[PDB]
Amino acid sequence: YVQAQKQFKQAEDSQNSNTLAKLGYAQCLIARNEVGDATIYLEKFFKENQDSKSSEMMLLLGIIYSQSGKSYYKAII
Amino acid sequence: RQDYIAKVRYQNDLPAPPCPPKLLKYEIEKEAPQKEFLKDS
Repeated sequence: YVQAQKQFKQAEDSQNSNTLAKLGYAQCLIARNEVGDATIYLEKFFKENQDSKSSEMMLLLGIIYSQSGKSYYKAII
Repeated sequence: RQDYIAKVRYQNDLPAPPCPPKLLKYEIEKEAPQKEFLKDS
């Protein structure tokens, strides 16, 4: 998980257009139980890329917000 | 005062507890299945 997350970060730094690398980075954050860190990274990516059609990213955001509970409105959206 | 007999008693009695049927949490409502589903390759 540490090595995979580092590799995903290096992939993102090499070419920022690789959305799949960032999604794998978030998945690795989830793997390391970094719920808050993954949430912050996902919010940063979504706010920078509000027009991106990453359906799985939005599904993961909704699941995370439902687990949080207070952010139900973003989860619905 | 010999007039009409009537008693006034406001009714604000609390009802008995309902004990409604309980919802069952989904499998994705538990932390471990959530972790397994999100960490899918």
